[PDB]
Amino acid sequence: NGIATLLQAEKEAHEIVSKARKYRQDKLKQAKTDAAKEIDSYKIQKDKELKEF
Amino acid sequence: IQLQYHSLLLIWLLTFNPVFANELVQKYLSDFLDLLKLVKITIKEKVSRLCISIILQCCSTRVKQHKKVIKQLLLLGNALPTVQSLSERKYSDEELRQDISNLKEILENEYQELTSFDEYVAELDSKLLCWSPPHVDNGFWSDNIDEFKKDNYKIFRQLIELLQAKVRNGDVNAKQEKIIIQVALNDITHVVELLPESIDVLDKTGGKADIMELLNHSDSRVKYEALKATQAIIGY
Repeated sequence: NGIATLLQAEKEAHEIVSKARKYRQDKLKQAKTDAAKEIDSYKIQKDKELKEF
Repeated sequence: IQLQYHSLLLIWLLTFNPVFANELVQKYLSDFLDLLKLVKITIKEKVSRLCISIILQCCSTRVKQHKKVIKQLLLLGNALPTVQSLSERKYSDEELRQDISNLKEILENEYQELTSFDEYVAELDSKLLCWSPPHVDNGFWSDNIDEFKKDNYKIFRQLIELLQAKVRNGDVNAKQEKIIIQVALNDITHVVELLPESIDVLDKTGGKADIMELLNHSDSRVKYEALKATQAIIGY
């Protein structure tokens, strides 16, 4: 059926959207690591000042 | 009748030699089924005895691949139920009765080692399905779900190929073809409901497209089977 094929394409689009949504979660996880690095960098900078003192 | 009896006698004489019997076994796989049908239809004691002797010679231990030939006959031509029916029926001839009893014993021995999985495999290889009891048996499907998905879902791929062939043959829309298509659709629905990993393989192999095409079939039973398969796929 032609309509059923279009529904399968919609399911593929939903799967693509689901993959994109999963990729967004992976992208958020990648951005989460960068955010943690910035927090660690501030602590490292404070520790470096203590070492200099 | 005389010509048929002479032909049966000649066939039995040829099958007396194990090499010739083995050669003729592979010459016509449906020869045993035709002989059994003729024996059942014919009421002559001599003709029935000749047919029984010819059938036994094909499955005789002297002929090559005797066990394989007996198993193939019992799987395709339904040798075991035919022999059971013949044993139940009363035959006036003593020699014919003894031959029928020996054939029934051989068929029972062959079927003892065989299982429903072998029958399903033979039916899939022959591409003939008429709503077998294993198809409607929930326990058989539950116990054979792993077997179907085994070998990278080889059985599932074979079923998908059979469904595609039936869809290509759906233009004829024969009664036997419609029954085979319905049985294949039911098997696909069962293999999708249980162990849904085969659903992705079927979709990649065009099983969903075949089901959608069958949903527009003129036959009411085929359309209902395709609708049920679609509902089991993504429907509620």
